[PDB]
Amino acid sequence: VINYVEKAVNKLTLQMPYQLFIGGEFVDAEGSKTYNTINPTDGSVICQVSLAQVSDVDKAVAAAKEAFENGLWGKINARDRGRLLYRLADVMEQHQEELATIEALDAGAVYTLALKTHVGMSIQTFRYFAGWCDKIQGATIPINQARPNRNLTLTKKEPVGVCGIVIPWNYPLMMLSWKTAACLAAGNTVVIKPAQVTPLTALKFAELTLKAGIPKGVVNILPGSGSLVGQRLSDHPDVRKIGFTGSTEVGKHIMKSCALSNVKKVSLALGGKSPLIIFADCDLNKAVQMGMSSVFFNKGENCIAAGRLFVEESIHNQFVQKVVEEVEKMKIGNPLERDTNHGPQNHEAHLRKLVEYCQRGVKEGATLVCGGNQVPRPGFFFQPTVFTDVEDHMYIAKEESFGPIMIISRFADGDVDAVLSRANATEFGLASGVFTRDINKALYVSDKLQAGTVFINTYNKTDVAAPFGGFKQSGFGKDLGEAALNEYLRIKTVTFEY
Amino acid sequence: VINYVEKAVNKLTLQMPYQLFIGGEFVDAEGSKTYNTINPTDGSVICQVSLAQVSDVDKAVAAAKEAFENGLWGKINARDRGRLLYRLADVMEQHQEELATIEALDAGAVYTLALKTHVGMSIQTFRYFAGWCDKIQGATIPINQARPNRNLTLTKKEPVGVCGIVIPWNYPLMMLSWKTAACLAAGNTVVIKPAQVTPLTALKFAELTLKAGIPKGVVNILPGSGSLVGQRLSDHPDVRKIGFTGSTEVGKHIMKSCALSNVKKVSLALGGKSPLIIFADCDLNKAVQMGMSSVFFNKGENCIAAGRLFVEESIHNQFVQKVVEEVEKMKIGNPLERDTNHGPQNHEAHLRKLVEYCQRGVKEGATLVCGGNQVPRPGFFFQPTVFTDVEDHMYIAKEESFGPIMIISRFADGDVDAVLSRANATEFGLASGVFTRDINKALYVSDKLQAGTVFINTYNKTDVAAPFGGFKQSGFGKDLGEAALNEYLRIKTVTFEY
Amino acid sequence: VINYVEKAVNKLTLQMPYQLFIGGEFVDAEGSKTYNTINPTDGSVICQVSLAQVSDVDKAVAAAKEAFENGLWGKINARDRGRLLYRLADVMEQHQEELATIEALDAGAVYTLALKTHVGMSIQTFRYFAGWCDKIQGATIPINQARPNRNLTLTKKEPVGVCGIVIPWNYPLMMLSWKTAACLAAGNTVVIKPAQVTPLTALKFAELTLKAGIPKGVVNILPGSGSLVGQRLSDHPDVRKIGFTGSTEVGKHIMKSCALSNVKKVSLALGGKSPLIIFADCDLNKAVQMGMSSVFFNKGENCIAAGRLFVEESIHNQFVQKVVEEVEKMKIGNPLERDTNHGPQNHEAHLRKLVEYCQRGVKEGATLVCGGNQVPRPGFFFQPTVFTDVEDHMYIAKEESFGPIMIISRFADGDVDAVLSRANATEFGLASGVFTRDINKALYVSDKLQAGTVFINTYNKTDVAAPFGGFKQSGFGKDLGEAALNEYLRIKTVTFEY
Amino acid sequence: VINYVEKAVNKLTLQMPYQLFIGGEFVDAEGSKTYNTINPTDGSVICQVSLAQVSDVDKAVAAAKEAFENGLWGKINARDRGRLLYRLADVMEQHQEELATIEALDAGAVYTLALKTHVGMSIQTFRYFAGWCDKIQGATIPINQARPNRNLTLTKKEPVGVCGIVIPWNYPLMMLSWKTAACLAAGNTVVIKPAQVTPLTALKFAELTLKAGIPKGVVNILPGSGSLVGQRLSDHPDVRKIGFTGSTEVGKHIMKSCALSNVKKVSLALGGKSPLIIFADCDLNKAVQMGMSSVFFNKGENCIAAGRLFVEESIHNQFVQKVVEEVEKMKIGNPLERDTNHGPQNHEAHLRKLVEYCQRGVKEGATLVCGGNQVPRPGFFFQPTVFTDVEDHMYIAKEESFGPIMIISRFADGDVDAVLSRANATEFGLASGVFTRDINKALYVSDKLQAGTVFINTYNKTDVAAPFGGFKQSGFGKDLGEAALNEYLRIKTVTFEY
Ligand SMILES: NC(=O)c1ccc[n+]([C@@H]2O[C@H](COP(=O)([O-])OP(=O)(O)OC[C@H]3O[C@@H](n4cnc5c(N)ncnc54)[C@H](OP(=O)(O)O)[C@@H]3O)[C@@H](O)[C@H]2O)c1
Repeated sequence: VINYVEKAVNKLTLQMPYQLFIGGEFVDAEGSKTYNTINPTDGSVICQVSLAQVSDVDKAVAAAKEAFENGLWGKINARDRGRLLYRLADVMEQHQEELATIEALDAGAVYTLALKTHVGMSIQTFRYFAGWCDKIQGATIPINQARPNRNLTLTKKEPVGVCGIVIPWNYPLMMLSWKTAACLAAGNTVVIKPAQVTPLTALKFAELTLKAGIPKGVVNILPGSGSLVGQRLSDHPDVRKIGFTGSTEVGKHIMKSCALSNVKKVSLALGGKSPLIIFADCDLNKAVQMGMSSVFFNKGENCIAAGRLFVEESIHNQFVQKVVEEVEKMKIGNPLERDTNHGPQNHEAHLRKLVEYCQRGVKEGATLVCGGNQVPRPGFFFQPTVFTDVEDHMYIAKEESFGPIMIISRFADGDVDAVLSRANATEFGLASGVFTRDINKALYVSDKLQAGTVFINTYNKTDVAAPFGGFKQSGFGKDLGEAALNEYLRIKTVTFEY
Repeated sequence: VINYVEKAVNKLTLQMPYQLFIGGEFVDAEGSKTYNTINPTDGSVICQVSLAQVSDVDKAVAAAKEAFENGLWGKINARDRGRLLYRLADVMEQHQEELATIEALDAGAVYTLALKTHVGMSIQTFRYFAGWCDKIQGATIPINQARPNRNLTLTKKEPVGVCGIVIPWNYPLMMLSWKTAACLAAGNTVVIKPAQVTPLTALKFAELTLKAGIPKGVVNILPGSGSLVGQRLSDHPDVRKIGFTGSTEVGKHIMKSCALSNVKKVSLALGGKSPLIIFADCDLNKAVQMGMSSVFFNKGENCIAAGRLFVEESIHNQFVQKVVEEVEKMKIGNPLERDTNHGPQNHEAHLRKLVEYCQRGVKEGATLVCGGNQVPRPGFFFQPTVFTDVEDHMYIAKEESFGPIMIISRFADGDVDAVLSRANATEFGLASGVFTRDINKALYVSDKLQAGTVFINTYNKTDVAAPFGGFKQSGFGKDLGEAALNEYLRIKTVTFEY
Repeated sequence: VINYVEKAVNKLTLQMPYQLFIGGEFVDAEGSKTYNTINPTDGSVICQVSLAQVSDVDKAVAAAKEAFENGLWGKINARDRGRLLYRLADVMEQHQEELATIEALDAGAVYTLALKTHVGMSIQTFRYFAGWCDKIQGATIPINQARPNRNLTLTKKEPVGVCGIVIPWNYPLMMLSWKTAACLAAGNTVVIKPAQVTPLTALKFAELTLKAGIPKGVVNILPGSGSLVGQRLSDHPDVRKIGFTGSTEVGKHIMKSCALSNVKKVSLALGGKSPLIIFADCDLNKAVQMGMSSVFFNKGENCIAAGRLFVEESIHNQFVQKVVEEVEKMKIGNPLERDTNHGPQNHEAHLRKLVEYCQRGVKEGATLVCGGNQVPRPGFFFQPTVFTDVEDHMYIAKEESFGPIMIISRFADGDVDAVLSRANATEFGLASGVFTRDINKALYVSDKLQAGTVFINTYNKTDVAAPFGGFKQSGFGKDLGEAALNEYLRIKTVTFEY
Repeated sequence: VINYVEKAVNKLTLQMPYQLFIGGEFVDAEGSKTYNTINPTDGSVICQVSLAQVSDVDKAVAAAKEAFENGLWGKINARDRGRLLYRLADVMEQHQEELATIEALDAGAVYTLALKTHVGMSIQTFRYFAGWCDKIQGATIPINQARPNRNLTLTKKEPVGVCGIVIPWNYPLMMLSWKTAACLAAGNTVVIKPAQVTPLTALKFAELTLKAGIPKGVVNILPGSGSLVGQRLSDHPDVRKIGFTGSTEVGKHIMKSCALSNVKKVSLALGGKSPLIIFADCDLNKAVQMGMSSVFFNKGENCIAAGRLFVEESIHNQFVQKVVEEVEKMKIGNPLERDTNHGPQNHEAHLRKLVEYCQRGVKEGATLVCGGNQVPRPGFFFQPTVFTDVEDHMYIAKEESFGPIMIISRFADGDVDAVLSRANATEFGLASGVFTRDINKALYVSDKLQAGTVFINTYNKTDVAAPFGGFKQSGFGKDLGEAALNEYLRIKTVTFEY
């Protein structure tokens, strides 16, 4: 029997595994080491969670290797691999309320949003990639013939093997799902390291793989520290690919580690400072609604969040007035209250960074219009914040807050190339957006923006079929869409003479 | 007017540029520094070549950046970019004898081979990729609609920008062409670092880009050292991708440097220890001819060379006997002489390694059947070598010679999985081959071999349309074929709401 | 509430609808006209089925048009269309025993085969194409730019609209599923005409679309005659595409009718006379098993059945002896009995044709080795038959039997091109096969065979992912695979200047 | 030595073949039959041209069949087929002034336009498709495995064989080139029937195939009548595919003939009545320029010409005034004169139809604003024409003029869905257009338009890389782009068990 932490909450009795998941079983870490996971709504300890050690990483990688090389997963038809992944999505759907509640408790995700996005999109991801399994195809190629003989050349798409995936804490289940679905659909096996601060939905997910009948060792989950677990995964001689999502600085380190061990493949989904350009010829009330969402969605803990808004001079003051009006209407509180719009920040150290970020913004001369502070109440709540009079040289015009902080600059009426230059003057390149009713401006701006995703007259519109990844120091490689599969496949060329 | 080293040779008058090529002009390096390039047929100095410095790398990158951002290359139609690359191929064709002669002098490539392969395949590479320019396409994707509104999602394929490419010395022009053609077809601009020991066809190529009308700064060429030029390219904040071909150990360093600077993209085409499995049921005389070619082609300086031959017990002794007869018929000599079929090794340091390699082979207990030594004559000639009684634990069963050394092991009659296990017991995974008349065996073996390319009843059958790249510590990414374009493109997702 | 014909059989209760299915309801035909459907196991009447009239065709097309233009099917996300088709496959699976039993009663399909193939592959088909819905993608194309302006060109894949599909009787549910799954996945609506002699699984399928929640009018089913119902579908001005499977002569008429009405798109999956070439170097015992399967599978009522076997002279006599021995072992009888492996022919007129076919074979001088007659028991059973000494000019060498009749010719030892000529001497080109252990022969023969499918060392190996269709007078267009979708999609090119 | 009609015009000496082109030679038709080709600028006879008979069609098809089955074209590498097609494009470019002059004499094409489009796009078409030859690729497919055995399934793309193509007279060389280039790139051989009235560029093209070294019999050209030559091509037992461009009514007959003979594949590029919707929020002066182009380009002999303009009420009168001002500036004259804007109609019978068309427009009650008449000068010139107050029930609202007649209707301010319904109320669906600055309207309207091509803020923007084809009674199949290749290829599925 699996040991659970039991909790009666949100009309449910949650049953939460808290141990490492290796080779299809929940097990204590070496020396039974544990750590505390903290509820951000009140700062209380949810439970103790196993703290993976090096020997545990080695056990997990060994179980993944055996599952890949000798287990059922490497033998079944691609179509049957698809069936299992569809079934996993069904099991996740059957537990969707429980998963969303766990995400509310562990990450501070507003429950209504967690149902639809954190969990709903996770389900869509497994279903989408389940469909790809038997539709991954190689080629036959019309090469030059070695006359008087003949040649046939074909390519085969094959799995890469044992993969390690390292996940951040902002959407714990969803970020896990994005990478894991594509990885498994391609026929690989995996060791997953969730962010230390948010292990619980990953562990519940591990249990669901058992209910779905995923063969033992195909999925292994190791809560613990990046500097220990993530490091060993990146160094391991039997891991052939790392999928990493997190900060640019840690990304650099991970890629270095892959290089120095066995030149394992790596994908890097790193930070952003994404610009949103709002022209005077946009629908203004819609621009305010979408502009607010671009910043405040999931309490700003959103890698594609608009980190600068450029607003055309003639509409700037009305835009800011409408924003302040809307911001005052936002309900801050417990993620389980059904009218909550704004939940708490994910953990204490992040809240403190946001406090300092805003002090720095004021110190360097930006205008704090509203917010800027921790909300006085238990837990780790931060006020929705608006800065104006932001200039291009400022720290807050360059650095990603990863919090609910709207950072506004004017641009001159009738200018286009000049605002584009400013929007592109970052080493990041993850996302961007443009609001305008003018088809010509919309198309030109989307061409010129140096970012992996461009939203036109919307924001935060990701989709499991639409590839997602950054340019420049936001990294490389895609999650989602057909393109995600390529990170997890290798191509073998086979050439016959006959 | 360009400064040339003039040489009357092979019934031609060679005109060889010898300077750095930056922003469409031939220039001396900082401080007029130079180094000598050596003719491997007699060990003499061909000429002095400019020795690129750090300031020269920065100039080249700046010229590439300007050509990309502001020059004609970034403005013209993809179709017209194609026309220029085709014209480049035509200019190379018009200079084919001259290019093949330069490759004979600089790399010791046998002239008849250089004409057909080194140069002939380079021409095919530019023509093939010229065809791809206006056929690189993105997608429109059926995402979920934000009802009552509608959504359109498309992807755009865009160039990555300024690329650095670092090339080895075994097929100087061909290896340059593989990477450069795909890079340029994708709309990028490039800084190329040829191997220090083989700069001359690259510099002549640079002049041919002028004749073809390639805009200034699109192609820049920096002869010099890897530890200086290559390092600065991998470190440079304006370079966005490195394409690297060379040793696994240098590959590890390159990738690390990419990580620590600006997480530039990297492709790695590294070493191999490729197995060739010869079954008793093959066509024996053909297996001898193709087995010969798998080792001795281009004096063994061939990344896909068979590094181990596994021969079935019942035909082993007859195979070895027939190989020896054919080895004895090989004419060793000056690459410009028409009856030469074995030219000299590329440079002195490589010759020294081959000598040491065979010393270690004999020391550890392998049977040296013939060769193993430098040929007594001027230059850097190495006697075609055959080892038998090679056991799996031996150094020469594990390490890549990159020379004309056939390394033969036996396997028991009727065994298949046992010989596959041995063939796959390497950290490399570049190429492999199987000779057999049995359809079932050929298909099963090609499935089970852990290599990026599998040859069936042939060897060394590369084609510009067929992708080429390794698994495991042989690296990642493809040269050739449609797949090669992906390394040099980025995908932007554009999502509208309307 | 739906009216059923109820029957207790095969350890279940069959509930069979027997009326037309139009706009989501079961309804009598005009004038309450009906016809009898006949059980081929005993010659008895299963039940009366509604006989669709021209006015019923018009009602069905109108319901399909309305469902497409104004109903939910034309409004929902592609992903949600996928969900509904996956639910339909689930519902089919829940009713798999019932469906397979109906197929045994209506078509004479051996129940164990029907469960695995007739029904099992139908379920796979819906699941395969359900996965395609949100993976059907258009392109973005790098066209020449009208400088100083810019251009964006994309393609959109759109449904064709109302489709008519006309099905033969050999695999009633399976043939329906092949076409219907691809058609619906592409977002079309459909009017289906099952063969008059086999309406029952189509009508049960109709009921299952209600259980799955497929919107009204998306699927319409019209049992009746081709000369009436099929004709009107091909003539109808609101039908935009016809998918036809059947004889070559009816296909000609269908295509003509499409031309003369509104140039509706058409696919034709027509007859075949498929050659199987068996070389002396094959595995003989396996060649007998697979050779028998190529002819006798599904009592020979199989469009891809091998219609001629060419057997190398040196193994001919031993092959024929072994076939005769295995034929004697076949259990002919009631398709619901578990030991049965040869069921009755589909209907009486077909049995009569087979009797006449074999009489003609004997008259023209072929050696009847075994079979040739009706089996002396109730229903329409025909003996598994073997002819030898078949010459190229013979009627039975040219005409498709569509029954369990093995038609054997010799070819000289060592001939390859000579037998290929004879194998290709037909205006048909549906399938073909070759048995040999020789890799060079297999690859060469598969190149040279003029047929849409070539099996190598197997036969009857169809798969929902592998496209299926003929060449020459076997028609054009594919069922199955990604390729099938193109028959049911139209491409809209959209070009912007900005 | 080829017989020519020599003519000194346009500062060149034209050398025009005038005979049938069969199996690499120019030959007289049976009984030395001829007909006159007429210059539309003055009505004079240019020369006598061979008049192909049935026996001549049989000779051409035989030559094409021999070239495909036994000639060099079926033996060479795909890459070398590409080389020949690129050489063909080069030869066409070397003769571009001569070809453009012939097109001016034969078709009345304004010379400056013929250089850029009639000939310029023809050259681009051959270069584009030349690049496809070695990039046409099949697939490897992950089918279910027949355990304990394994399966490999691949597809091969193969040529269809002998094709017949039937061309109209509006862009004689360009229409020939569209179809011929894709057909030959796919590896087929061809018999071409140019429109009887415009045979000369086709015959000159034939001679250029000799200069380019295209093997004899690969291209055969038969000037003559459709009811004889075209009919026999559609009926021929050795022809496997017909590519037809022309009227809907002849298309119907063509498809019927394909049906009744050997179910040869057919593509149909038929008529159009393409709508152009102009919103009040467009750029008006640009809308006038592009609106005029949409009608008057190539004297209106343009299958995608806007056959109706719907103009928003508030801008209608100003739009009409501006069009009138600009029409008065058009220079009507000899197509060889550099100042000519508007050349003569293609032939006399077509001119007479246009006169009758405009009489009927006035009779039925539309307002004739300008033009409507034959210009008073020699040859077959027609005045650029503008109708307003066109109602939906009028003949000129339904029928394709195929001449320079702008047919304008109003729609109410704000009335998007209503104008769409009117624009879609046709059985044609070839092209369409929308002018608006509003991104929402542009995207919504392009979704809703029932046409194969939608232009947004432009018109007549075709490109060799963008597929072109209609919906509904405008036919099916694409010319141009990757999609065109599928009409000229067949897919063979090869499935191994091992
Ligand atoms: N290539 C493939 O995928 C494939 C698969 C299965 C079978 N087949 C071929 O099908 C043939 C066996 O079936 P069959 O001989 O019974 O075929 P068939 O006579 O051509 O009938 C096929 C269907 O067409 C209908 N039909 C007849 N006349 C029509 C008309 N004028 N307009 C529209 N529809 C009309 C028939 O209706 P009724 O019910 O009234 O007869 C039946 O539903 C064999 O040659 C076999 O190879 C091919």
